[PDB]
This record gives sequence, structure tokens and C-alpha cells, in this order.
Amino acid sequence: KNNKSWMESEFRVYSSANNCTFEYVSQPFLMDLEGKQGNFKNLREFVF
Amino acid sequence: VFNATRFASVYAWNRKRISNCVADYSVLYNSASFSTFKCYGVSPTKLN
Repeated sequence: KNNKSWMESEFRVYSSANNCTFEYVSQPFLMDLEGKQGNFKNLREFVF
Repeated sequence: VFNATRFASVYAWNRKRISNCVADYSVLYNSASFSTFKCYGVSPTKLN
């Protein structure tokens, strides 16, 4: 609506976590989640 | 951990798992900041 926001609101990834054996966090940044019109301007390829 | 505000009781001793980091034992073993120190099975120098 007004105040476009476009930021995380609800966390439904998982319900709970009890035991953690590893943790890692990156540096702060800001990513634009605003919608776009037209073709796909971005490409991401990952190998795991 | 060594200087934490509070420690758990002897019966309720906390089990802390440490990983995903580096350990600098030179400042710990060689600082002579503790009354007594001993190791079982491996000498402190070899552990470094």
C-alpha cells in the first residue's frame, strides 16, 4: 500500500530448534525486495 | 567462559560445545593467572 516496506514480516521457515552444533552470520547489508516489471534482470547459479 | 558472571552448580554442570573457531592457548596456559593447572594423557605444550 503506502509505505511500500517490502521487508520480512512473518517467519514460517521452521517451528522450533533445540540443539545447534554450528552457526555462521555474515555482515549487515540491504537487499532490494521491491518488485520489478519486464524481463529477468538477475541470474544466480549455485553448486553444493 | 572462565570469567562469566555466574557458573552452574556442580550437579548441574553445563556442557558447552565449542566449534567453528580458533583456540589460542598461549594466553591461557602460559599466563600463570590460575592457582593450579594439570593435564591428563597429553602435556600442555603438545596440545598447542
